[PDB]
Amino acid sequence: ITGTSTVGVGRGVLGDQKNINTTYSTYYYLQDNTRGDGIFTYDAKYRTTLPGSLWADADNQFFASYDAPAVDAHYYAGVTYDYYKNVHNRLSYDGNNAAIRSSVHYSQGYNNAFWNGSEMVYGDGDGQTFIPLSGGIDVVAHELTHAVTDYTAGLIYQNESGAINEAISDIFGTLVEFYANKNPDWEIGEDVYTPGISGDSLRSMSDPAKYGDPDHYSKRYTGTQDNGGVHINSGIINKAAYLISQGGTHYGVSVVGIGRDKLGKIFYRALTQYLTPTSNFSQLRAAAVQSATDLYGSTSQEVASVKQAFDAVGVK
Ligand SMILES: [Ca+2]
Ligand SMILES: [Ca+2]
Ligand SMILES: [Ca+2]
Ligand SMILES: [Ca+2]
Ligand SMILES: [Zn+2]
Repeated sequence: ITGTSTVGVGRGVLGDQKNINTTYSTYYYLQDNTRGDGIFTYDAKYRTTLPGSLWADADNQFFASYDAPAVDAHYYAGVTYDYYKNVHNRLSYDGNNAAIRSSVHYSQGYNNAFWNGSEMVYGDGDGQTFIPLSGGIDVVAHELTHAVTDYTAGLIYQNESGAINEAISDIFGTLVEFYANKNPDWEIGEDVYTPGISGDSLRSMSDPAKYGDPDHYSKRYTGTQDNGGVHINSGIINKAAYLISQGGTHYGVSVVGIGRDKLGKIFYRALTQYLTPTSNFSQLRAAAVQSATDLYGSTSQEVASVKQAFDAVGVK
């Protein structure tokens, strides 16, 4: 829409107040003209037709309960844009400031959120398993990182390459949550999963086995469910990434942690310069080792820690 850039106020899914970038033209729309070619948020009105209608509001105040998922989808897409621009010098998911579009209120009682290849889509949850999925900053950044992968390595969504694709989204989802410093941790989806149970989450990067996902290559799922285990076998790479950042001893192998910032630089370089669509876990190890070599030197502690971490999870 063509109009005047302004700032409105509202409340997200968890009840927190935040300011949001909007555009005025008769109505106030959820259109942020300050980031690249724009961030646009649409109402899918409980239907599955996409994208729906650009979100319009009469007074620039978004405190209705129906508004909450749109407030957080719009705001957290801006935070994710800021992380990639400020930390990695990348302008939007294509690297050319492509517009970011998201639709909320998709379907009825839909327990998921996803990047569909053109835009973000978020369900409201059934209220038991999930609350509106855009309330989780790690979920929003996990899904927008799929758009980055699509335009760079292009990892296919099955078998080991799909598991790498999922782990890259959990790694950067987590790094965005730390960047925003929104109560950060190494768990995924704990702000929106099971409102009635405290302390759990969908997945854990520090201890994948807590929820039954593999934390070693010898325990990898080999069947056909979940596209060859893309959400299950990502645990092996997620544990490696946690060890590289934080350190620890895992199955008797000790790793010295190098911190989150270097973890992010190593994996972003691996994703944008060395991974290909059909890379497997072994090729990811090679890409991460080469990336660390490029940035820190072949005889650095950083290269040593990457090698030890893949050794700890049995990936050679
Ligand atoms: Ca209003
Ligand atoms: Ca958290
Ligand atoms: Ca988290
Ligand atoms: Ca919970
Ligand atoms: Zn994913």
